[PDB]
Amino acid sequence: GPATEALAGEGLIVTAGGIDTHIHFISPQQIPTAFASGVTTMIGGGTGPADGTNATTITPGRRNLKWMLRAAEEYSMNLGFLAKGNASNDASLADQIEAGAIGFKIHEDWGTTPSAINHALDVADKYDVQVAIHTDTLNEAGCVEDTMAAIAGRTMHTFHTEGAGGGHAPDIIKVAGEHNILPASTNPTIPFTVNTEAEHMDMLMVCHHKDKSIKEDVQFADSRIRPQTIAAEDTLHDMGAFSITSSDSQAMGRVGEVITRTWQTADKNKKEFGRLKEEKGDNDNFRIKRYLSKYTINPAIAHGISEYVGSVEVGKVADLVLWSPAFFGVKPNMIIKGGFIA
Amino acid sequence: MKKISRKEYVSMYGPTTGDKVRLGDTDLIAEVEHDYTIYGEELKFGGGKTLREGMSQSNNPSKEELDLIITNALIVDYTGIYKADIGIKDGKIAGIGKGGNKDMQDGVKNNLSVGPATEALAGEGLIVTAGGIDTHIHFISPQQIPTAFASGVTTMIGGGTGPADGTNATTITPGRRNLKWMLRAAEEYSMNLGFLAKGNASNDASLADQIEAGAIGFKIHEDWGTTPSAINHALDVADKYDVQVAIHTDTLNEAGCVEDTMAAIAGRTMHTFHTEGAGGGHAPDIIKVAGEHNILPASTNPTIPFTVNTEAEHMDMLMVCHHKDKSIKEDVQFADSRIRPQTIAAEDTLHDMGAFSITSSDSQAMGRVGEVITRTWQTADKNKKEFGRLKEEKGDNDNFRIKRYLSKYTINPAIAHGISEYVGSVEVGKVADLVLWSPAFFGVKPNMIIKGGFIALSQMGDANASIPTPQPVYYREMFAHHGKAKYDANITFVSQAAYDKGIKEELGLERQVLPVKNCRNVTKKDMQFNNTTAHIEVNPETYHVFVDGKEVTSKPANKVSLAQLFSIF
Amino acid sequence: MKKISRKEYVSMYGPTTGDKVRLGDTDLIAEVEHDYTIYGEELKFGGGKTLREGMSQSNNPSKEELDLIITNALIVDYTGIYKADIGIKDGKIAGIGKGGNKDMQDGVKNNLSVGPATEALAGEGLIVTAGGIDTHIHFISPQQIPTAFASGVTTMIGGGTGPADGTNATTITPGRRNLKWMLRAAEEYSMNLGFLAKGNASNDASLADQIEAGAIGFKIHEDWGTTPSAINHALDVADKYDVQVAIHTDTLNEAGCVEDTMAAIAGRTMHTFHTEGAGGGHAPDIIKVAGEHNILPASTNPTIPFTVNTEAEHMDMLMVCHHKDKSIKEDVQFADSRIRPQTIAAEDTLHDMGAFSITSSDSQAMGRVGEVITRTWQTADKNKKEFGRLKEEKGDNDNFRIKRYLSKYTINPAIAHGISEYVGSVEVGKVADLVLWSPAFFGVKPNMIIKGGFIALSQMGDANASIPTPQPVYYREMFAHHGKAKYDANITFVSQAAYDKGIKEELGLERQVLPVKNCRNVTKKDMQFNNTTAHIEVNPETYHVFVDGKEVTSKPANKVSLAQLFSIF
Amino acid sequence: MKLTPKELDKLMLHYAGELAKKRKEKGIKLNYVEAVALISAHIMEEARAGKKTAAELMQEGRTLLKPDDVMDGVASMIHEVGIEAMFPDGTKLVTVHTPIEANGKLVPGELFLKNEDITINEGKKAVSVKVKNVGDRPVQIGSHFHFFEVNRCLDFDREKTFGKRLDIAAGTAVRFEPGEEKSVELIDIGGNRRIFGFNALVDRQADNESKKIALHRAKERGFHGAKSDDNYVKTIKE
Amino acid sequence: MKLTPKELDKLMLHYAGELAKKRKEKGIKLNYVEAVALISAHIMEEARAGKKTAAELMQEGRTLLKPDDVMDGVASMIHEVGIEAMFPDGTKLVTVHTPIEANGKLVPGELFLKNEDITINEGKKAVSVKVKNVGDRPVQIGSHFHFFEVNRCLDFDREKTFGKRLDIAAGTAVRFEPGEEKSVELIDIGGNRRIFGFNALVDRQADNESKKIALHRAKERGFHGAKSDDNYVKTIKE
Ligand code: NI
Ligand code: NI
Ligand code: NI
Ligand code: NI
Ligand code: NI
Ligand code: NI
Repeated sequence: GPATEALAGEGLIVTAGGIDTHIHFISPQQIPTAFASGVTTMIGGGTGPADGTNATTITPGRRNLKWMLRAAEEYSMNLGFLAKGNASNDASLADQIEAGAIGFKIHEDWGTTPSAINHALDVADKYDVQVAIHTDTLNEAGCVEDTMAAIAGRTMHTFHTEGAGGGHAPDIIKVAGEHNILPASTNPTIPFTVNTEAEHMDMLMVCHHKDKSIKEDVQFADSRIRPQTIAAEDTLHDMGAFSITSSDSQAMGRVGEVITRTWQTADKNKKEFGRLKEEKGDNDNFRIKRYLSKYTINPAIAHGISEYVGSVEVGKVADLVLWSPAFFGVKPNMIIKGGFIA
Repeated sequence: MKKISRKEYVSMYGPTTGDKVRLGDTDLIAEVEHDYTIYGEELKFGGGKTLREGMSQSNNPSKEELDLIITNALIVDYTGIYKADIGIKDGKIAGIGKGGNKDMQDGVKNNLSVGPATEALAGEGLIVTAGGIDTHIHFISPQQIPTAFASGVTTMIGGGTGPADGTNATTITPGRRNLKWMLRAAEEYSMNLGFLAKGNASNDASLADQIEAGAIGFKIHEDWGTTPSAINHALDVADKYDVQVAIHTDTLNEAGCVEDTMAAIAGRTMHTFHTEGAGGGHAPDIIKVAGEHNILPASTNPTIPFTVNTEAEHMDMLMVCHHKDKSIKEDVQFADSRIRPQTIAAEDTLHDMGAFSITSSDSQAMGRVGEVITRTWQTADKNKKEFGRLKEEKGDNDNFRIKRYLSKYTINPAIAHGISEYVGSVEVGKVADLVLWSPAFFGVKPNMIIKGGFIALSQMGDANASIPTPQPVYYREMFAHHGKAKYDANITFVSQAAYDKGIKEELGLERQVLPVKNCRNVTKKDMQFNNTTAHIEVNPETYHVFVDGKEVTSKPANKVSLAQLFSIF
Repeated sequence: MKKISRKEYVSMYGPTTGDKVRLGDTDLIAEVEHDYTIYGEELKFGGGKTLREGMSQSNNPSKEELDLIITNALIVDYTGIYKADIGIKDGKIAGIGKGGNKDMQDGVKNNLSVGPATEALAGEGLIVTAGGIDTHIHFISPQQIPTAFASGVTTMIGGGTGPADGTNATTITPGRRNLKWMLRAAEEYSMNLGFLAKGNASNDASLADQIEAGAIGFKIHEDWGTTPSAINHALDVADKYDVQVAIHTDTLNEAGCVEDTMAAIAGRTMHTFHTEGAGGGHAPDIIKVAGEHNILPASTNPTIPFTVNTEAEHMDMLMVCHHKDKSIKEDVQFADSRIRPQTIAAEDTLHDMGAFSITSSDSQAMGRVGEVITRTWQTADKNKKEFGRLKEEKGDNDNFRIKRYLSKYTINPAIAHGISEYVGSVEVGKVADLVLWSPAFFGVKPNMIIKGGFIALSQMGDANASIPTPQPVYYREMFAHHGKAKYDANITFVSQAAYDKGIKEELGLERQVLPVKNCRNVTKKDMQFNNTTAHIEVNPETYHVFVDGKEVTSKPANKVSLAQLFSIF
Repeated sequence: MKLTPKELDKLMLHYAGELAKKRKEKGIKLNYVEAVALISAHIMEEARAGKKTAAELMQEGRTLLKPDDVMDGVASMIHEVGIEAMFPDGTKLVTVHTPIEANGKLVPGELFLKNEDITINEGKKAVSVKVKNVGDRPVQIGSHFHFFEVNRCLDFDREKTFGKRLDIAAGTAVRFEPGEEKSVELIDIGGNRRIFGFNALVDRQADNESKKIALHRAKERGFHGAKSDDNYVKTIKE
Repeated sequence: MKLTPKELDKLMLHYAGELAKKRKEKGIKLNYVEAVALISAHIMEEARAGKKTAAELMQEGRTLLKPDDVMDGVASMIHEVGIEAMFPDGTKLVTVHTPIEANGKLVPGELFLKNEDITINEGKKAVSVKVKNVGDRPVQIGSHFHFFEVNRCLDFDREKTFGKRLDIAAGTAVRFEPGEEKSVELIDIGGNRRIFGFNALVDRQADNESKKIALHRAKERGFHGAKSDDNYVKTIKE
């Protein structure tokens, strides 16, 4: 009617906004970056360029939750925050949720122990909120077998399940095959390029304070940056084994290339494994949906916001991004936030 | 209780007692005076470090639990130079000491307890100081703020209404309406603010109304007519409202000489801007005022430090300004009766002597709002290189002298304007305006600026990168700079009167609003490490400066530290 | 800068650094550790003295101006024993240092500024300590309050509903209704109050409701059935509500032995009353508990100190009570299995060792609510006379030991019940509950009791006389004891829960109401100068006490100080 | 040409490098900013060309400037220069460690420590314990971790390490390669000795009694070395 | 490389200068923007080199462009080019006065006044007064300052200048070097002749009676020339 505006879409492809669920709120400049890349929703944790944040995606305590929620008013991007699950104190655990958090995040640097893990999960069950986790690399508390026993079969969002981004050395990647797990891969090791192995060793060394002359230091580096489990990843995605593609911004992740890399990987796997068995007809439709879901409807469900966003469906918030077929997966035409051009 | 070497220890927790740090590329060497930690229990955040569940981080915190801990930071403050953890809660510095988890570590006050609600900030290897406070700002352009900010300054006090001539000439926001505009404009920025009103009026009613309107004080300035009448009237009303008064002396000596101006002040408190003279003021003996008891001497950025180029530079600014000509003698006279190279060089030394107390900028009007801190340290560097260490110095360091200069742009400006209780030094109970300095870049380029207990600005790299370190690495706005967060993190200062009249609700001000207090009972003796009084004369003929009989002067310099080494421009 | 002798100086301002005072008629000698004043500028009030207009008293005070200054007082506190002025503002101790008029005197923080609004209280020659805190009170009769008060105690924590058997036997105010009665009754008195609820219940719901109702904690008592069930349940709910729990051990060992009770406590925090045994508890090795980490050992008034009469006396109380007979053997057995003269004498020494931490009373039920302080010092006197000075003692004084005992009835009971932040020691920021002691009468009869920053009780003479000194001179209620003033000066403590539920408005409580906090993260290691832990055994046969292998015991006494010398009865 | 904000970031960096070089050209001792930008701008182009691999540029960047090209102090300053560029295989993080050398005196913020050794954990008498990693995966324990509850793989006398932690500098750790066997030092935990969390083996006051409970628990949980169940007498709460 | 916002400002200016030059290279009449940027970019580098002093660059900047290099109008436009750069002694303000010359017609916004003289202070008949500065410091009085109350140093017939001001163009002033002696013109103050402020010598209606009070006041305050106290008869308010 006379009240409706017109937007030409012929020749263009429309998809839902992307949803990055492994964000480190290190710097607010990330937002307009992730945005320009087709992402309309960022879920993570932090308080800015503070070491705790650089290491983990956590916004600790209700006060720091306040700061961030009030800060969020300023940006153009749906937001959600995760709280410090690294606590065996039930009271402190629920208060952060009552304070505004959409879930918890257990992280190594804060001590991902079977205690913390167990406690967090219980409170998470009460408040019907999600829990993300970064496995105990050093295996100090136990091995991936133990961490699972800790999870006791409850739901979990596993970040960078592969291992490079962190986690039980060296068999953490196995978790991504269990029923109760929500496997997610971290941006960096995707896709597997001739440079990814060299690159990482550097990040892991520039970080953690590792030396070339110290053997214990070279050991940890090799017990974490397995080129084997890295390459095994690209294929796991193709198999439907992995489900979500994150970024891990400003901390071994590139918040501006989640979408771009999700498609690069899909391209590789086709070039190396060919079309898919499930594929029907002379196209890649099925495989296409496989990857799309990885950064739209799957992250949306994993964090209880699937009803409002996460896919181009009637009744949902209108977070749509128009893609010009040639630039698809890299540079989008325009980002419409909440039904209006942003 | 196995032991470890000092070299090692320091690469994990930073310098400890008795160790020394060189400040930037200067010759100023600081020494850690004390350490509150407990060797073996120090706090560390990381992969397998100490700050984790059940360990350093308590599972049974105290009901005072911190929101943020800056671990192993070296605190440089007029109160001392030492090692200790800084605890932050509710926008305020909640504690300075050990801190960690009492459940697993000895000696940890509950105001320093670390729980699941506290965030971690690594400070080992870094130096923490309070935010700087520039009190001679011309609100000429809002772009100054992010500049002063990037330089370690969290508080700007001054006057104006933007690029208007009145403002370019004076630091004044005239009348309650223009006070309104500015207070409401301030909501937008990341920097505590305070405004000065037009003291150039012999109308008591107009004088108090500007305070009732929100001003933290008055400013008497030449261009508006700094007369003994205006001066006298302003001061009286200033006494009633316990608010501060700044002044720019009558250069042209039209109403009288510096002797008269003083008689006008009648011994009451006063903040003298650019007391030296170049920035303006009684020709040519205004600099003498900075030796009286009731005076709060402050120097203006430009003529500091005294470099081989400062004399030439100024003559230009003074000429490009005022409309002076080379062919007109009266014009060359005024220029020479104001830009005395003698009183300029005498300055650098006066600071070193504790004679001068505050270092301003005088932004966009013979001042560089981005180099107050940098220049305060350059000067300190020179004076050491020319006069050596200090007599008061104790031990093989420059600690004392260090505090001398720090105070010049932190605790001293804070007191001079009644906001010492909330800000102006790294002390428990005060607003948490802290800036982390990386020893090499000290005094020039800081690591990050925390406003009101939360990170507001920090060096940031490629927002797309896998870490915050890769280039480009410039100063990026942090979270306390956006949304409604800015409001919680910033403060606009006002007088008790306005505060009491509800000036906050009055103007829909969403910012934390505090009032200034204790401005009328302070003297030169309230200026930390800069309380030196003295009967100083000034030769009318040679423009030479004499103090307590003798004469003081500094030698210009061909090179200064904290300069070309750190900036591409 | 003329100088004066020490004898003189001390008769004007009181003892200064290095000087020593004898405490009452005891052998305990205290030494002034430091002095914040500035010889020549000390404060004095009087006819032609220093505290007058324009002089010590400012005509330009700071906007923090004090409401009251206690001049030249000797502060005896676990934080130290020193000389200094005490500043009081808004019911709180606002400052501890020089103070006076910055306008005419060097070094005077603005939190100590004296203006026309500040009152003067002379303290030279007197000793100032915090109010005492009795945490084992039986609210048997309201007449106890003015008694405990007259003795230097400003805070009573306990339970009950008046002269009812349940109360006479236990310190418990059961159920929210009876909690209401008592909170509303408390409005009437001059003494901070806190109540404990019936922990003798294995019903979680009933357990928390009493806290939600206003209780600062629970009390498990024998007469109500101190079982491992009740004990376990109570503790859990206590952990949730961050409130404290006191306990009276199962003497009859019916449920189990002290080993079991501990297993019940499961390592959680606990305030053990009369840990010795005479006041009640596991027969006969309950006293061993006072050596564990998670325990907050407290001794009950009666068996302190150990006098040649204490053994005979007790047997009588225990017999007059419980309904015991001399002809019945089971009756003589219980008497001997509870009133062990061995564990009694072992007590006095345990206190001296830092093993025990708190000194209670146990009023109207095997305790004397008016002699807690007096007896705490008597004991200290004995132990010195029998064991001599202390190893930790530094210098030719008893300072350390002094603080050891003081802490026993001030800062230690305060912490044990989460009210350490507001009261419990002479420190800045805390409620001003101070009691002035005249060195001779120290520990027995105090000069005046200031409640909440205002004088509530003091020695007073003939109300008709021309001065306050003439006889009769007994303790008369002062102004902070009457009208609506009492309300501003007193505090009734409650739990966070109740406080948050609006328990104050709930019950029409006109008293300042604060909540207790940090009760679940404290251990024996939080007890000032009484943090000694140890594995102590107790012979089942000889009832002999052994610690860390060796054995401890004290010798009874035929005479004690602070007794017949000061009272007509 | 839909330029991302990231792209603009780099385009600016590049001309900061270009300036940097143009200045060196004219023969002028570069500074901190100039040296870094230069090294950054360089690597950026090389990745564009698609020739040099990530691994190679890490080094080649160390040859862009010689000690006499920069100002004194610059060396001691540029510890390293991280930078991201788009290779034919996508963006990768190149870290050029210590690009130039310290051919001079001046060293900004340099430290003047005082040869002597800090004595850690004063008066906490350590104890040695035989430890072996019977598992097939690595296991590294932190400095303040209740030792008694580490990976159930590390075999040793649990009983002896109750309420203790690795007597080492705060924040560090000890590594145990599968198969490896070593003896570690471990002092007692300070503070209130309130052990909560970890493996949930204690969660209360650490005393001799809690110990009984801890061992019993570890026992049933399979923690190697966790003594044995010589008939446990369960308390009213555990 | 913690780049300040100031640094970015300059880095942008520089490439505005670089463009400016590159264009002149190709031989193209620069314009207002181009000329200025160019001059600015130049001075900037020179300060970087640490050779030329501030004072020298002030001039050298006047030789960066010749009248035939720019477009007509540019000269009459660039009155001057202020710029700040970091010298080895820190940043300093370099003002390059009139960098190029007017080798042409066109002059933007040029003025076409009309030879004739504006007659100031119409009908306010002036009066001359002997004035001498007996003090050892300079003294300059403004055009609208109640003359009667200037520095107590200037000696002259105060009585004669009551309610008057220097009959000169609004905004200007008259200077008096220590020792100097001159005769100044001064008309009467207009408006309501309500004198408030200054030295507080009047603060009321300027009339013959207020005058009495003014002189009496100045007298006691030591203002040279302030007639004398031939026995004053104090009013009910003054
Ligand atoms: Ni991670
Ligand atoms: Ni991450
Ligand atoms: Ni000025
Ligand atoms: Ni100014
Ligand atoms: Ni009892
Ligand atoms: Ni009792």
